[PDB]
Amino acid sequence: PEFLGEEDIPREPRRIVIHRGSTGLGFNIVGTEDGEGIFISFILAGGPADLSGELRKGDQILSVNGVDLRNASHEQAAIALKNAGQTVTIIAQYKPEEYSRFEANSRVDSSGRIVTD
Amino acid sequence: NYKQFSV
Repeated sequence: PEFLGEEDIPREPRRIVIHRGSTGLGFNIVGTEDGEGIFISFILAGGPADLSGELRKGDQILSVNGVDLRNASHEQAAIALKNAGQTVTIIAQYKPEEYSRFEANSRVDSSGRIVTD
Repeated sequence: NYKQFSV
């Protein structure tokens, strides 16, 4: 048996296109007023982000529709995403170590996966 | 510094 859980999660940036018409994207972001990164904290089962099958908790949102979000505040990133239109092109990059700082009792294992105790 | 938003 060949388990996915054993192999490394790619750390390279990826392009994800979410086609959502006029509904929510189906995920939550965490960030700071400082601009220390915008990260996916939660993906809604059955929502557009989930249906893409290409985003996960711990992804940093680098940009939306060409708009650089690496140094965005949580609020301005929210605005950008809500107003991104029906077709939303996200560049994301898996950053579990940076993400783990936000969530209590969380850490990264050898596979690169986020674990909460 | 922290906040969380649904989108």
